[PDB]
Amino acid sequence: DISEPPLHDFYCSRLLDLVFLLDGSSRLSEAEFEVLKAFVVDMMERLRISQKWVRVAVVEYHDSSHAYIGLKDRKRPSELRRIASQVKYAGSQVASTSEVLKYTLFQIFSKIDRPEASRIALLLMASQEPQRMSRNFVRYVQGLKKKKVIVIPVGIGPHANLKQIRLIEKQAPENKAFVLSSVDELEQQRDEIVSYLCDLAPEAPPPTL
Ligand SMILES: [Cl-]
Repeated sequence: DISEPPLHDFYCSRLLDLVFLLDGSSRLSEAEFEVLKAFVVDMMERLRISQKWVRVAVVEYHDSSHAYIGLKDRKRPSELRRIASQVKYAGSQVASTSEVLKYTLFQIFSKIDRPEASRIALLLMASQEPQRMSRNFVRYVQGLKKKKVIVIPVGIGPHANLKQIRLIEKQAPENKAFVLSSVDELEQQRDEIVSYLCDLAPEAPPPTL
């Protein structure tokens, strides 16, 4: 038994696999990265986290991707939120969006054994990868598109890869971007982002018998 009641009245109770992808570069200071994690935790509090409802994954990406939470991890929501809150600051020279989308496509959504859930990757971006790393970027985004993995880029600050964000937006109509000036704007956009992605996901049918 690992179920927990909602903390808030605002609560997504739909069939959803939601992946948080966190920029691990030094474009975010340690303090800004704490705000980014607080946003992720705030969003998690507003999800009904359960294998039967909303599943979550949390990945920090630098030149490679490090998963802290996988969709299949059967832990209490509060423990998942604690894990997210403690994601270590990397401050890397490089954060590769191409590598983390590859990770999402071939490690997270490799095997679609939950066909009843919508699949969304929230790509929190504050930087630009070296162009040498981007050869397959469009191919991974298209691979995700074909598995109906909706990619929602959140561009934070002026160093965010806006060219890639626009590329993501054009691959699928549901791939909506949120472009923010700084991590301090995350809190005021949070419930709008939650509502947008909740609306994308299927409802569970009314309980019977
Ligand atoms: Cl009934």
